Parts: sequence; structure tokens; C-alpha cells
Amino acid sequence: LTYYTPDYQPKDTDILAAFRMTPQPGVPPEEAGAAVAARYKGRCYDIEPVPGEENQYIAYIAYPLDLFEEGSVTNLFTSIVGNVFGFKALRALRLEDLRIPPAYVKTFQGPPHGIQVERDKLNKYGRGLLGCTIKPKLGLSAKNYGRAVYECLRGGLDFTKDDENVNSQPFMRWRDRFLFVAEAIYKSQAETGEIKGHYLNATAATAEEMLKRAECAKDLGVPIIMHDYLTGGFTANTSLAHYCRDNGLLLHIHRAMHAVIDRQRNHGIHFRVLAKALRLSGGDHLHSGTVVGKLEGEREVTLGFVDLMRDDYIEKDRSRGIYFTQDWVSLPGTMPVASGGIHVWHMPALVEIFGDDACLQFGGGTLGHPWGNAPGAAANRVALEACTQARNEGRDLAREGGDVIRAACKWSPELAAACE
Amino acid sequence: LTYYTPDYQPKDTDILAAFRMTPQPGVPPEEAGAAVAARYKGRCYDIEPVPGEENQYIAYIAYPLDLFEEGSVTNLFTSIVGNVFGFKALRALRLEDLRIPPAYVKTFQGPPHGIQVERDKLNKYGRGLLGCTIKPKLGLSAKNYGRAVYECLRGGLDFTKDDENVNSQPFMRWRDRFLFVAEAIYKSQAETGEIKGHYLNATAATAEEMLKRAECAKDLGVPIIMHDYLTGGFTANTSLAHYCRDNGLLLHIHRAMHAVIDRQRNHGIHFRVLAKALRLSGGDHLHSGTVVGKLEGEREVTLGFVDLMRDDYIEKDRSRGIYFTQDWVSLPGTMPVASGGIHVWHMPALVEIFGDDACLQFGGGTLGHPWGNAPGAAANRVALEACTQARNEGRDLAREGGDVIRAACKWSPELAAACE
Amino acid sequence: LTYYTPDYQPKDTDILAAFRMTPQPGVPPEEAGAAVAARYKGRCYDIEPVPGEENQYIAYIAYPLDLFEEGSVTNLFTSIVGNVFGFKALRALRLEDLRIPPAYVKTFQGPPHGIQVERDKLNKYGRGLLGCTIKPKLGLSAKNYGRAVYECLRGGLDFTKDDENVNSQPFMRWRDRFLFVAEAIYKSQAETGEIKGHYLNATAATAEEMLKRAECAKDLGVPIIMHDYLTGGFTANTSLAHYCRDNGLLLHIHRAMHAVIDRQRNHGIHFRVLAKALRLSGGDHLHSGTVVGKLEGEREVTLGFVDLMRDDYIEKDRSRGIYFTQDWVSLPGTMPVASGGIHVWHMPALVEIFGDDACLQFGGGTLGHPWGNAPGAAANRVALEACTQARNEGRDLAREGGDVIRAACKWSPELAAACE
Amino acid sequence: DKLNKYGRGLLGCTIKPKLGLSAKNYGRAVYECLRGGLDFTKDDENVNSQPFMRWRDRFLFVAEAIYKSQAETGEIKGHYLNATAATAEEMLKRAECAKDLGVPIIMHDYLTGGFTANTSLAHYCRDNGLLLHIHRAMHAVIDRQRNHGIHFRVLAKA
Amino acid sequence: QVWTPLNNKFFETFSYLPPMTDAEISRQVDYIVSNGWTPCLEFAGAESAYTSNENCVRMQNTTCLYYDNRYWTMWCTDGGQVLREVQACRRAFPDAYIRVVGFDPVRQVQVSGFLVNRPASVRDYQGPSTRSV
Repeated sequence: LTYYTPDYQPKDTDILAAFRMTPQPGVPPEEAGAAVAARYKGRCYDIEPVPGEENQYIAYIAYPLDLFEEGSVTNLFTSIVGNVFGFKALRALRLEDLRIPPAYVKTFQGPPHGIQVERDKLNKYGRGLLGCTIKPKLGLSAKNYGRAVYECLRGGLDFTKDDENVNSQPFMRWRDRFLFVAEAIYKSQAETGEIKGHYLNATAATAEEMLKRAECAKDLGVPIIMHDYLTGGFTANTSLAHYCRDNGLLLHIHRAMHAVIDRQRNHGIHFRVLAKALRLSGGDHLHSGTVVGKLEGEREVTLGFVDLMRDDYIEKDRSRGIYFTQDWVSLPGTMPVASGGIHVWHMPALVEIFGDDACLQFGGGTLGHPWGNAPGAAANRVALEACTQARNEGRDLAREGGDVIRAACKWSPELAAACE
Repeated sequence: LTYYTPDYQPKDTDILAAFRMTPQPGVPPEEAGAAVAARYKGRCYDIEPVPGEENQYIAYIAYPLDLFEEGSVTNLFTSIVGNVFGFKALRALRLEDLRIPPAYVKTFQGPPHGIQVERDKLNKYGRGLLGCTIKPKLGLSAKNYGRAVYECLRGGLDFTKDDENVNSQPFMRWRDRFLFVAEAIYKSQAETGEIKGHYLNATAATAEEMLKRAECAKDLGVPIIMHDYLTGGFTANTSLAHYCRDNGLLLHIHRAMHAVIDRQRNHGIHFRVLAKALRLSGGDHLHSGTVVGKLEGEREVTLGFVDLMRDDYIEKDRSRGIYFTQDWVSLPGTMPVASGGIHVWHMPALVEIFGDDACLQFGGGTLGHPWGNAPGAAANRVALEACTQARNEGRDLAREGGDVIRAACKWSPELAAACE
Repeated sequence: LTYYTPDYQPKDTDILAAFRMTPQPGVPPEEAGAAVAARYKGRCYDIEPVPGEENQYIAYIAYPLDLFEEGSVTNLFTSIVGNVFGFKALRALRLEDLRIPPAYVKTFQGPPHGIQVERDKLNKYGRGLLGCTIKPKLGLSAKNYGRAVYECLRGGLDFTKDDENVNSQPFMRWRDRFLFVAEAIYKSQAETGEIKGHYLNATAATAEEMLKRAECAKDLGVPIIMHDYLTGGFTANTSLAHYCRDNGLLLHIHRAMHAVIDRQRNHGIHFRVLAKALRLSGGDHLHSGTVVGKLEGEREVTLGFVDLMRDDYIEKDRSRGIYFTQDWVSLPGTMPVASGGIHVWHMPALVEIFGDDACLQFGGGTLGHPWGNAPGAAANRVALEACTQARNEGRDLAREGGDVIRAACKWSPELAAACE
Repeated sequence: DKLNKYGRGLLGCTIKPKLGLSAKNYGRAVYECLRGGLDFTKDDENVNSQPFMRWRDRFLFVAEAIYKSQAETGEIKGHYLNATAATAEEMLKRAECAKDLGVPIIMHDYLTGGFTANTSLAHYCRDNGLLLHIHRAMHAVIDRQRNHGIHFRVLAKA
Repeated sequence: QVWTPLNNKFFETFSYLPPMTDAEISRQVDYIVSNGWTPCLEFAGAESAYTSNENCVRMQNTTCLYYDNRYWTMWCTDGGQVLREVQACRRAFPDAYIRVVGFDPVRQVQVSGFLVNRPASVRDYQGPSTRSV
């Protein structure tokens, strides 16, 4: 096998992939790794069997740096996973991890601002950010959408966001929504005195239309926009990220259509690779998990991709799914956004798991507070601040979250109607 | 269940989806269809069990036309398959078909030219088109790439194409390749007297760079460019298709990363939906199948999506995988491109299966002809023309393909060295 | 007759026309319908005689959807009524109605904002809008025009408008008028606290000049402009409507030169077809009737075209002149504007006939109030609000309009000088 | 005349530490130094645009600091914003951002950027009413040795 | 109950909790010191405490992410010293909001920022029970 070189030592500039592959019976693992690998040739330098699964191996592939176009996530995905999931010799194939060498990382702009620049621009420190998804999902007029945005933001929420499928429809054209949301953002800012924002959806049919929506957001002076990178495409995302860096706009990234590629354990691309591709292409926030009942998915896997998308240097840790040491050479980090049913008594768990550098999203639209949207937002903000204060005092949140919530509720009438 | 309405009659403007879903044990099929469905609410109007698979049902969902943005494949995919493959209540979920109502179809430009306008512009009638993928895949200099293009085109091939991963690399920058390929195209045109072309890869990191490459192709006067729509994104593709319509350029579409979504039978999106999304977004050609050994995949399924991407009116045919009647209301058709190991004696089978409105691609780079690239191209062209002539005479290609090939070889020295 | 097919069933995508034709004596109605009708051929599928008129028939023509250019009212009118009114075989011909299939409707942008978006932007609900035409018609300087605008708006009027023939003249150039009207609008807004506006006439000789005037209005921040679509042309109107949608401007449409085409009962195009063409091309308001003495014209006909230009779904009603069911598939509605001599005691009748979704225009320039322009505007506003309040209480306006007017006058000194 | 300061020398400070500071902290240091009574502050000579502090973030935070110090003291303040860049296009873009913020003055390294880049920046500054501070980086490589090179006076006249 | 929109201003972190006591401030400063960070004190009067768009009149192109009064005025070993400085700032400027800031000395970035003082004289803010009416 010219393409299986177990004695090869990967270079400091090689792009490395870790494939979890299940070959068809009768096909030796060495032959299957050689096929995936097949001066500019990709080569399989390491194969390890999976302890716990039958006929399952991890194949490590090394690609020369000259193979890829500088600063192009599109080309990287075309080269690595263009036509390899269609090999008949493989029963199942799953890309688990990528190693982006610093030499390649330096060719990317990365996220427009990052976590620290975001915190400095918004003047919010020492706590997680809070967001809500305006509900109902569709049918609402731009005026009523703006009213809901203002009501939720004035309560104490830092962000609101358009629904993932809200781009521009007969019921609510995009420019009307942008104008009414801008009025709501400014009203809530004047009322509370804190900087507010709303994830305006710029996702559109053509790059020209998407840039026009970003331009409108820039002309209104609003802080942040939103994009669907897995449906819009890396090419559209990279254009939007370059624009946002040029014009000082924050960029929230929603991972629509992700489960179509990262759900099945045997086939597809693991979300961590999609998260690294997003960080390379550019995004200040990246919807990274759902909290149905509780944070779903293995905690270690979540922590692994959160560290991969946040930290500057992540050492190899197979326990958390890190197959390679990832040096980001000072590329700005991406803030993970945990969305879903974030109930008030579940805030301590998520604050403990994520820390301060994350945005908790109430994608359920809240509305569970009997008093209204604004008091519900206040209750959430009070709960988050109380949990953060308790954690800063040395409390163990996983053991005293209920006590902290009760103690905060003892003095908060808004949280009292929420804790019931 | 408010979202399961078996008595509902879908409207003439509804977008219809046919989901193949396997619910978790204990979950009734009606409940699972209701969940997928959940004035602007999607509703499950029909559920049929799959005869042959245990706990497998086809769920038919009706979406109101007001839900989607006009002329936006990105929004359509965000709405239909945004977050539905991540439902825990479903063991597996697979989108099988879509029904695009004429009202929605009319909001899309569609392919820039289509099959008939392509034939008229290229002045080629009554036969399939021929193409080759310049090989080696990578490492070749722009000069040598152009030399290979000229050698393959002068033989009689109608098209050549850049490798899917060839965009712009240190070994071969894109503008050098465009210039040398333009010189090769013009030399081959002058030599043979037939209009020639080369699928120039415009796939790039940013929409601006992609439009710049398209602009260079337009300034050279070359006929056609190429795009990777599943990696570049629908937003980038739609921009390129609008540009190509505006400037009179043909657009070849390569489906990189397709098997990551359309390979597994239980999970993902069937290629036919991706083909319909491509036809809506825009593309004159669409790589539609591989011929490893022979045309791979169920013939009926291939014929179904070929008819779906070619014809103007496709009636429901569950045998070929057509779950809904598709009216295209005069949208230009897309030419299917069958690539892979198209050996000379396998030409009659593919000519019979596809007919004249297809491009046969020698993605293996040919080179199997002992004489050279040009005679190998001639042999292929001679074989294709002989098969077409035999089919026009009333011959049964599936039974007399070898006889036709031998008879053509009796007078063709180039085919004689190829038939051995 | 190849073009008369009484057994033909019109398709869901056909454009249908209902022609009222009087053929020359000796010409059978079937032959005349065949001539008007004459894969892409228009066909006469139905002919009904007119009960009450001699030798008068209604001919129903079906045109294939492929015949027309997407989003082009100009092409639609060229195809349907290009050269058919010049047929010698017809003594008289009158286009009565059109059926625009949803498939065609979806290709049009429609009005820039519509009624509901207009109400939300202006923050005015539950009542009709009020407007005045600045008088004298011509000769007034830009300064004096602005003074009149400010005086009329401060009284309580929601809108003022330029005279139909006021575009740009030696006596009053357009930019001076725009500036003075902007100052007047802002002064009246500051004084009353309500959002005000003035229909600035953008109608010009060249599309470039018209877009420049729209651009000036956009740069002043004023809310609304005006256009003469039947004299400027559908091509100019569609450009202005696209611009207004892009830049967030309202668009009032005046139907100058309409009686030259929609006055005679036997020849021409009925206003309802012109109203549907305007709604397709784009317009937020459309001058729809005159109130000389009282609302002129058959009430049912007026109600029919008001419903056709307002509602989303209008069922066939021959009593009101609706020859076909019109589905607008969520296209924004157009607000009808009734102008002319709207006297104070005639307000209850028009409020009952039109409801809240209409603008009552005092095209007489008011001035009948002995006190001044501002108190006259106040009297009108008081009368309209009193009539609306009475209607909301369950009163029958057509029977108690005088009582309501008197009761309002009992407490309104401004209305007391107006009611005399 | 533009700064309305007469009869005295002008005062400036170089924000320290030289590198590593975030745009927010750089702006905080600028505001603290300017509010004291200094007429100018300046970016470090090697501070152009780095992973630790991108140039547009620094421009925005410095603009906020300049305006805060102006409001507090009532005197016109300024900060030498470094426009020195890799390409003339990028340098003109940074000058354009400074012009759009309304800030008074920018900075350039003429002996490293080049006379061609400097002349373009000076023409732009004349066109748009911006002051231009010039730093002589790499000067000692040419004007230090008494026997060889070009005396600084010739570089000053250039 | 209805969140009051009248005189209900807030100052980001820990502003929605009841006013922190000396022990609570001390514990927060000890947390900042434990992480290896430097605590400092910011203060601003009511005229320059809330965000504003006063200087946006001087700008063109865009004003995205620009807000006035984000910077306060600067006023660091342990909680007791920072508490003493808090009392000193209170005495020197009784009508000024005081904010404790944290600075990571290695990354040279701000890592903390919570209000610790609300001037009794100013009434632009509500109390934990008066936030809803």
C-alpha cells in the first residue's frame, strides 16, 4: 500500500483528520485507511481499533498544506470530505476531528470580534449572556415582533433573536422588521441603561441580498446580526464575517440542518469539526447545544467542543473527543450559545457547566411567567446573577443550586412567580 | 393531535414533504408525524406504513406557501429540515421528496440557460456530450494543465473540467489556470472547428472572490464555469446562477459532500431533493451519478431523479421514487452528468439509459489509450457517435452494444487501440 | 373554430379575461370570441349573452402562463389589450375583469408596504385617514405651498398632497417645494405630536429624474411620495415601487387620464382591471373614487373594486362586477382613497361605505370653514372621529349620521362653524 | 488655529505597555492620560493591527476616550492613530475610518511605509482636514554613522 | 405585576441583586484576587453614568458598537483594601455610582465589572421590591 505509511511522522504543517470507519467484512482496516488516504497525496499514518465496537477503527490521515486554498473553509471541506462518504468499501464512515496547523490558521480572518472584544463592546463582564427567541415562531407582524422584542429586552435580557426560519416573508418583510426591532432596541436601551441587541437574521437567497441586509443593520447602528452557515454555505458565511469585521458588527451563527450531518454516530461529520470550520470561517456566537430537560449529549463531548471553540490551545484528550492538539495561534474565540428550555431552577447546572463565557438562550420564548414577558426576563436575569454570585463565593452549584435559587426568590417577587 | 389532520386536502400552493421516519418503540406513527409537522403550522395529512420494513412509515407534511421567502433555497431548507433530524422521538428520519408548487417555482430564476439553450449555444444536437477530468488531480502547473486540456479537447471531447479540489493553490493559482485553459480552448476550437469548453472552477472562500473568478471567465470569453453548491452553499450558488444568466455563461454544478447527506437509507436527504434544490437555485449541468463498473444505484431511482431534473412535468411514480407530481411550469431543465469509469464497451448501456440529453464524463482522466490523450478522446467520440447512430436506426443497444462497438472498431484505428 | 373551445377547462395557471363585446351585425358571437382569442394560443372557452343589452356577450379568454414576462404589468397589458380594440369585426369591446393566477402573482413585488404595514408605520388604528389637496392648484410659491401644508396638517389632517399637475414649474421648482414641505411636515409633527405626511409628486419626464426626486424625499426623511401611473407608465411605476420598498417610502398613486380608458360602458378597460394592475405593479394608496355630492358610480361596483384592491381573497360576484375569483396569495393590499367634495355631513355615509381602511381626501382644498384652514381640518377630524365612535357603538350610520354630527357639533366649536 | 492652543508647547504621551493591551484597556489608558491635561496621546510605533488588538476596535475605543476627555476638560484633545499598514489601500481605509469618527489626527511611519505611501496619506489628509504625525522608524539605520549614510536633516527636508 | 419603566436604571453585573453589603463586596473582591486578577474602582456621577449617543452626531458611515459613558473614571491587594477605597470614594464623591473592575494582568484584558454603590441622592433606580408595580 503506497498510501498506508505507519512509519510516517506528520509534519508541523499537515492537516490531520481522524476518521472513524467501519469497513465491509473481508476488507482489512489497512486497505480501507489506504483508500480514504488515496508529494500531494494524502496518507494514512496511523490506524487504531475502537475498543468496544466490532470492526471499528480510527484512521489518521495527513494532508500536505499545499493541497488547500488559503482562508477557504469551502475548499477544505471539498478536499477532506468531498467524495469519501460514498466509498462502497466502507459500511460507515465518520469524520471525528481535524488538526488545523497554525500555518493554515493564520490564513483565516476568524471571528469578527471574538469573546473578549464582544465583552468590551457590550461592557458586560463576569456573567453569562441571556437571550430569547421571539415567539410565536411565524405569523407575527413586524410591529408586533418589535413589541415582543422590546418587552423581553426591557426585563433584563441582553439579547433577543429572530426565529431561524424568519428571513423575509409576505407576513413580515425584512426591512420593516429591522426598523421596528431597531426602535425596540433603542427604547429598551434608554429605559434600562444597558446596551441591548437583537440577532437580526441576514440569511438570504443571494450573497447580494445578505450583504444588503447586513448593510441595513449597519445603517441602523444596531449591534448584531445572525446567519445560518450550514444552509447559507461557508462561502456566504465568510463574506458576512469579513463584512462584519470591516463594519464593526457582531455575528451570531445558527447551526440549521446540523443534525442531518452530525446526529448518527456511524456516519457523518462530528459537530466539533463543524464548530472548528465555523471558527475558521467566522462567527462571534455559535448555537452549540440544546437544554431540553437538561444539557443533552455527553457532558465531556460538549465540554470538549466548547473548549475547542473557546480556548487558544486545546491539548489532545480522547476522553472529551479531542483527537489532536489544536493550536489556534491567537485566533479570536467563539462564544457557545446553549438554547432550549432553560428553566429557572436549571440555571445553576448550566452556569456550572459553561461558566461566564457563554450565552444562555430561552428559545422557548419564556412566556411561562404569569405576569408577562418583562418580569419573566427579570426573573431569569435575577436567577443568573444570583447563581453567578454564589459561584464566585466558593459555593458548589451542583449541590446548592436549589438553595441559591430559593434564597434569591426570598427577595425577588418576579422570581417568586417564576419559581412556582 | 392538532398537527395530524388525515382529512386535510393539500392546497395547490402547499409545499409538500414526504418523510420516511422510524419512530422509537412505544411512539405511535401518528404522534411522530404530528411532531415533524409541528394558519402557518405544518400539518401531517397522510401517513402510510412501509411494506417491507418494520416500524417504518412515510409521513406527508403540508406547509403553507406564506412560510418561505421567494426564490430562496436557503430558506426552504432552513424551514423544512432546519431542526427536525435531531428529534429524540425518531430513531431515524429521511426526507424522500418535495412538492414545489408552481406558485413557488415561479419565484425562482432557475438554471441560467437550461438544456435546449445549451444545445443551441453549443450547436450540438442529437447526441450526448463528452467530458474529461484533467488528471493528475493536483500538483500540475497551469501550463501543463492547459496542455492536458488542449490535448484532450482536440481529440473530439466537448468539455474538460478542473478537479473538484482545484480552486487556487500555491502549485497552480487560479488566474494562471484560467489564462492557459483559455488558450488551450481556443487552440482546440481553431484546430477542430467545433465549439469547445472547460468547466473552470469558480468555487472560492468569499462570494466576492467567486464573482471575480466568474468575471475573469466572462472577460476571457470562455463558455462555462463550475461550482460546488453543497460545499459553497445555496446562497453562493444562487448568486453565481444569477450572474451566469446576466452574462451568458453556462454553469456546471458538482455535488461535493453529497454522500455525507444522501448515502444512508435511514437518515438524511435523498439526492432527488438536492437535485430539485439545485434546479431551483440554478445549474445547467449537475453531476448526477457514477459509472464505477456500471451505472451504480437502482436504475429506476436514477431514472426518477433524472426525469425530475430534466422534464417539465413528472407524474407521481413510487416505483421510481417520485412521491409527488412535480410541475416545473417551464423552468429550464438541468442536464445530468454521469461521471466515473466510462469504458468504451460500456458506452451503449449509458447511451440507452440516459439518451441524448446527458453528459458522459471520463473522470478517470482516460489515459488508458496507449497512443495518447487525443486518440483516446477520438476513440470515445467515435464510440459514442456509433452507439447513437445504431440507436437511431432502431437497434436495441442493450443487446447489440458489443456488435456496434466491434463494427465501429473495424474502421476506426483509434478505437481499435482502445477496444483492446 | 380552432380558437373557440367551449369544452375547455381553464388551468390553475391560466390568465383569464372577461371581455364585453358587441360584434357587428351578421357576425355570430362565437366568431367574434374566436377572433379575440386568436400551446401558446389564447382560446375562448365560454361565451354568455348579456341579459338586458342587444347583441352583447361576455367572452371568457384563457391565456397560458408562459405567454407573459414575470413581474411585468407592461407585458401583461401588451399581450391582453395590445391590438384587440382595433378589430373591425367588433362594434365595441370592453375588458371587464382579469384573473391573475397565484403563480403569476408571486412574480410581482406588489405594493411597497400595504395597508397593515402603513398603519403600523404611522401608528394610526381604528379610523380612516384624512388628506387635503393644497389649493390653489397652481401659481403658489414653494414657501406659500409649505405654509398651506403646515396650516392644514396642524389642524389634525394626517396627509396633504401636491396637485396632480404640480411636478416642477417656473413658478415652483420641485426641490424648493420638497424642502419647504419637509419643514412644514416637521413643524406640524412637533406641534401636534402625531406623525404627519405629504404626498410629494415624483412624477417626472425621465425615470432618472423621478428616482432623483424619490431620493430627495428619502434624504429629507419624509414619509410618502406620489406618482401618476397611467400617465408616467407601468414601467416607471414599477421602478418607483421597487425603490420605495428598498428605501422604506410609502407610495400614493393618482389615476390621471383614467376616464380616457374607463368611462364609456361599451369601450375601454374597466377601472377594476387598472386597480388590479396597480396592485400588481405597486402602490400603497390608489385614488379610487370621487364624492361629488355623494360617492359617484354604482355602490356595488365601487365595493367590488375596493374589495378587489383590499382583500386577499375575493370570490366571484357578478352583482358587484367580480367575473372571477381572485386569490392574491398574501400580496399587500392597496388602500383606496376617496377624494372630492367630502362635506362634513357626508362623512357618515363614506365611513359606512368604506370603513376604516380608506383615506378620505378633501380635494376641494376645504377653505369653506370661515375661521381658517387649521380649524376646518380640526372640524373634519372631529367629525370623522365622532362617526367612527358612533359606528363602533353599534349605531346605524346611514340612519343616524345627522344625529351623530349634531351631537359632535354640540361640544365642538370648530365643527359648529363648519356644520353651518 | 484648529486646536485653539497658543503660546505654549504641546504635550503628548505614548500609551504603555507597548504591546499586549486590549483595545478597551488602550482606550482607558488614553482617556486617563488625556483627562489629566495632555494635548495628545499616540499609538506605539509597532502597534498597527495585531491579534491582541485589531485596528478598528482600537480606533473606536480611542474615539470614545478622546470624546470623554474633551467633554470633561473642555479642551480639544487628540490621539495619534497609527495608519501604517501593509498596502496603500489598507492605510487609506484606516485614514478613512479616522475621518468618519471625526477624530483630529493620525500617524504614519514614513521611512518604513515609504515616501510614496506617505505622499498619498498627506494628500488625503489635506483633502479631508486631518492632521498627520510622522514617526521616523528605522532612521538610525541611515542617519547614525557619521561617515556613511544620509544625515537626518535631509530626511527631515524630504 | 408590571416591570416599572420609570426610574428603573441598571448597571450590568449584579445590578439586579439587592445592594451588596460590605461582606459581600469583600467576598467578590476576594474572588477576583483569588483568580490572580487586579481589582480597581470606577466611579461616575449621574450625568455620565448611563450609556448615551451624545457623540454620534460627529460620526458618519456607521455608529455600530459605539456608545458613550462606557468608560468611567478610575479611582489592590485584598478585599479589605478595596473596601477601604470604596469608603474613601464614597466620602469623596457621595453622588457618584462606584463600580469594582477586575483586570487579568497576563492577558491585559478586563475580566470583571460590578456596581457596588448607588448614590442615595440620585433616584434613577428602583429597589428589589419596587422594580414591579
